[PDB]
Amino acid sequence: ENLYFQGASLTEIEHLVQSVCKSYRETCQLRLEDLLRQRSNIFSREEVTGYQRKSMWEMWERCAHHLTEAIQYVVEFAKRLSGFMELCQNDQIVLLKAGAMEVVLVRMCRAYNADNRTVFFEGKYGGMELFRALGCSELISSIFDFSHSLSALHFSEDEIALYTALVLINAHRPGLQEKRKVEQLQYNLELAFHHHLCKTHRQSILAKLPPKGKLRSLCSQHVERLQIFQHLHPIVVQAAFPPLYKELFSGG
Amino acid sequence: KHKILHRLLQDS
Ligand SMILES: CCS(=O)(=O)c1ccc([C@@H](NC(=O)Cc2ccccc2)C(=O)Nc2ccc(C(O)(C(F)(F)F)C(F)(F)F)cc2)cc1
Ligand code: NA
Repeated sequence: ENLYFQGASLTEIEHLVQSVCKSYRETCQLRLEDLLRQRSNIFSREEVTGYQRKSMWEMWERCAHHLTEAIQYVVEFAKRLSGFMELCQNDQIVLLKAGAMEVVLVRMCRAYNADNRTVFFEGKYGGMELFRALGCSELISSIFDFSHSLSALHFSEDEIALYTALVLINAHRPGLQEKRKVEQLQYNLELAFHHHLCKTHRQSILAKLPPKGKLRSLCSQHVERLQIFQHLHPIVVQAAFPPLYKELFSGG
Repeated sequence: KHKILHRLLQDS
């Protein structure tokens, strides 16, 4: 089915670095240059107050829509990733259900400005106080802390490409039918990422990457807070949340 | 019972 489902040579690993970086560039959603340029465009005190005055349900709906748009780009990234389309549909869905939000959380560090602790949201940069109407302050503060910690690594776009391919191709996800195929694809993607770090003298980031439990905790907290919101506003979730978001986080 | 992933995966 795929060359990367077996042992790959050094030349094949070099090809894989290029393929993963290309897949990421083509599906990155927003250009890094565009996010950096917009750092000076910050919501005013008046604009922050307006977001704070929004209802809890209208703010949840807006955030669920923005997350779903980000997730759609991650699904396209997965489809372009060498080997992913050669996995069975059961496994593609297991990997995306478990990993799409983790990839969005990693990609989000590009949109996070560590200098003033702001994130790009709806056209300008705002701090965690922008999201106060959601009623999930611990989860927002945890996402901002995570972005802050990844921002301190000064990732290049190629490092995010290779790190997110690995976040997605995780042979430990429960439910995989072709586990040995995913294990080999994961091994080759790990070699591609580590080869790139070695070549660019960036192997020092390996001990600094967050543990898997960190991404798991963030995803667990998101599903828990969604369950709380859904109990409060069940018809908002049924009637106005995106179908893809419900498929990933509220069992359809 | 929303199933969108199957659609996105099969759409070429
Ligand atoms: C993730 C891929 S990338 O880095 O290219 C990239 C980053 C940020 C956005 C940003 N684009 C918009 O807003 C859409 C737009 C833009 C202009 C006008 C109107 C509309 C975006 O979607 N932000 C954004 C932040 C934070 C969230 C949280 O849900 C979370 F939990 F993820 F942090 C929130 F809770 F903070 F809200 C959710 C969404 C999009 C892509
Ligand atoms: Na950043």
